[PDB]
Amino acid sequence: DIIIATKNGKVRGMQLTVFGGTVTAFLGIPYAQPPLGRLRFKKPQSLTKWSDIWNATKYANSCCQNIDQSFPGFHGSEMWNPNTDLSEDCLYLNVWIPAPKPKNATVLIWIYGGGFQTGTSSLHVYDGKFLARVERVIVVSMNYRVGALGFLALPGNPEAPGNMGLFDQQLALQWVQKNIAAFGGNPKSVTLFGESAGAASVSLHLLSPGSHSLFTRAILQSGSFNAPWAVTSLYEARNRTLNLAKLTGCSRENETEIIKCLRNKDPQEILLNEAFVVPYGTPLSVNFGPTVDGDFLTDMPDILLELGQFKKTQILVGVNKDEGTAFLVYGAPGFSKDNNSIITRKEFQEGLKIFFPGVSEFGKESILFHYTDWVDDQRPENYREALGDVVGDYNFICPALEFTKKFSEWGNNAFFYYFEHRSSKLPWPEWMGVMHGYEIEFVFGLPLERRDQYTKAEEILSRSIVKRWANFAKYGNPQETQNQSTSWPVFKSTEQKYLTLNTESTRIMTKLRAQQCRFWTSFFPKV
Ligand SMILES: *[C@@H]1O[C@H](CO[C@@H]2O[C@@H](C)[C@@H](O)[C@@H](O)[C@@H]2O)[C@@H](O[C@@H]2O[C@H](CO)[C@@H](O)[C@H](O)[C@H]2NC(C)=O)[C@H](O)[C@H]1NC(C)=O
Ligand SMILES: *[C@@H]1O[C@H](CO[C@@H]2O[C@@H](C)[C@@H](O)[C@@H](O)[C@@H]2O)[C@@H](O[C@@H]2O[C@H](CO)[C@@H](O)[C@H](O)[C@H]2NC(C)=O)[C@H](O)[C@H]1NC(C)=O
Ligand SMILES: *[C@@H]1O[C@H](CO[C@@H]2O[C@@H](C)[C@@H](O)[C@@H](O)[C@@H]2O)[C@@H](O)[C@H](O)[C@H]1NC(C)=O
Ligand SMILES: *[C@@H]1O[C@H](CO[C@@H]2O[C@@H](C)[C@@H](O)[C@@H](O)[C@@H]2O)[C@@H](O)[C@H](O)[C@H]1NC(C)=O
Ligand SMILES: *[C@@H]1O[C@H](CO[C@@H]2O[C@@H](C)[C@@H](O)[C@@H](O)[C@@H]2O)[C@@H](O)[C@H](O)[C@H]1NC(C)=O
Ligand SMILES: CNc1cccc2c(CN(C)CCC3CCCCCC3)c[nH]c12
Ligand SMILES: *[C@@H]1O[C@H](CO)[C@@H](O)[C@H](O)[C@H]1NC(C)=O
Repeated sequence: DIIIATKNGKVRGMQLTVFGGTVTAFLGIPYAQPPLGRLRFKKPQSLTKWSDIWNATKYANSCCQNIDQSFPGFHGSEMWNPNTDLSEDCLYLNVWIPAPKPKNATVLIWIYGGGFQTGTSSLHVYDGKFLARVERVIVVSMNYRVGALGFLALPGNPEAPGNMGLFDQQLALQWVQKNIAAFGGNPKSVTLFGESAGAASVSLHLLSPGSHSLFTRAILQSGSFNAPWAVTSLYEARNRTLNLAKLTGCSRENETEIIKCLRNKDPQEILLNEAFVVPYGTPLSVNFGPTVDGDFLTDMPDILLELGQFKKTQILVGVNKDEGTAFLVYGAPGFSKDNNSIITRKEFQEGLKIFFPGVSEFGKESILFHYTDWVDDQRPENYREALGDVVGDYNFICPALEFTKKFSEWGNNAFFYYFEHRSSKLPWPEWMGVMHGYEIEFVFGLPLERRDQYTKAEEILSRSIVKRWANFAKYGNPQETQNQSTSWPVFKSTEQKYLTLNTESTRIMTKLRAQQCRFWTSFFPKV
């Protein structure tokens, strides 16, 4: 029986057998008052002490969210859907600690992605037991509010100030600072890591003064706040809140009366109307996400980044070879996970309308012009691959590279990777390549489980990645120093070296997507 006295009371864990060893898991520790009733849309309130032994022996409720029903029964989509009951009572976190209890272990804190509208810490691919077992780090993950329940914003109004799900994350980091030493963890050695919206979240914790003392280092997988989907402007956020109000029958003149009306609505009424608060959405629509609230985020984050107003520390950033392909089968015409999705020029043009709905004609032709100068006009997958690259470069790769350039210009060590291995168990079709989200299982070390049908090459790739991530967390340097590995050089804004991650040859390259990102970073913002 493993009991730990936290500062709010004793929690009971459970023992896991992992790789002929043991990991102690505390699943579902509450870290905030449940944000129900008068607390919906507010910042998370601090938790009150209990005197019993809280049983942390099961993942807790996932936060309310809409579920992907686009491919019922398909593991490629349903593996991302919540695997615990949805509930507004969802402000819980998880801790995996090595057995025997470490003395001063480095802590990894996972922040999941999902477009700020979906996600949960209990997903199989976020299971921290392999990292704890193999690298003897402590892994922490938390649920945070998503959608309107996490990011509804009437900025300046404390009944719905915005960024609540970001403050959820923050309160959880605070929990680690106050409590993790009782678990054998070192609160002075905490590394945040996250993917997609989780990575965008990590990047905003680097920018938020209230988070600066709650962590040491940061890892950003396939995301950053300067991604075009990641921050909502004050204007859109207000228009979206008001539109939600009209759709629910909550239109009032007194802004507070609107929030109170929205507080007596059932979560499903709010979730159902979430998709229509914008006139033209895209498969990448983030209807309710981070905004400039003057609290978590004191200014437009592009300005903070450009002018060096962020935590000075090391970062590890990277992207996957085919970030954009996954979103093509959520709306682009002629695309399907069940055929090879050879699309025509006209379908490509139609696809640009789907992904760039409010962009001028000239802007859309400028995308076409820069992505359709063919090395071979007759290749039939030319247009199919261009659309994936357009979506992937615009939404993920170029913002991540731009974030890393700007961050490193202020003197900090930064390390950039390009993940280009397609999982041998990937249930999506081959034309979608190295998809968004499918490095996560390698980072969490699922291929180290021999029973799990991964190849031997994949076990070795995950082992090296797991070591690099742990070495970055512990020491600020993502090297694998023992097995004659390629040395990972720091990313500098002049030479922009990065490391490729694949089962064959791990290589040093320079200036990822140079031509494509000059278009997205220095042309397209002007259209
Ligand atoms: C700001 O919001 C208005 C209102 O949006 C409409 O009403 C909401 C309650 C919701 O149901 C939306 O889906 C509606 O579109 C937007 O105004 C609409 O704009 C479209 C196209 O521009 C037009 O066809 C509709 O008739 C407009 N509806 C109304 C009531 O004016 C407006 O576009 C939003 N602003 C931005 C920049 O997106
Ligand atoms: C690839 O599939 C898409 C999707 O169509 C559906 O899925 C198919 C696998 C099959 O089950 C079809 O019966 C379904 O309609 C095809 O896109 C459709 O194409 C037709 C004619 O080309 C068009 O009228 C529809 O509007 C398209 N629907 C969508 C959602 O785009 C596509 O043509 C297929 N391409 C190839 C190369 O096979
Ligand atoms: C908390 O857990 C106590 C310890 O029992 C352990 O957990 C239960 C769920 C069983 O799996 C048992 O075999 C374990 O040893 C329980 O006695 C207690 O009832 C639990 N408290 C609450 C409120 O559920
Ligand atoms: C735990 O270690 C503390 C020092 O932490 C050091 O600095 C941070 C930045 C990490 O990178 C970590 O690897 C370093 O060891 C001590 O100050 C503290 O007293 C120690 N406490 C215990 C109980 O061992
Ligand atoms: C390192 O490699 C181990 C197996 O490879 C063996 O060890 C190295 C040092 C060489 O001698 C090689 O020829 C041997 O076959 C793995 O078991 C281990 O997990 C690897 N470690 C990391 C961090 O990747
Ligand atoms: C930027 N992020 C993002 C934005 C908007 C929506 C989502 C979703 C939810 N739905 C709409 C798409 C799911 C796909 C994600 C990519 C991994 C394979 C599964 C398909 C996940 N991220 C999102
Ligand atoms: C809205 O009504 C509330 C009463 O709950 C009041 O406290 C607030 O000042 C009012 N705001 C405006 C703008 O009238």
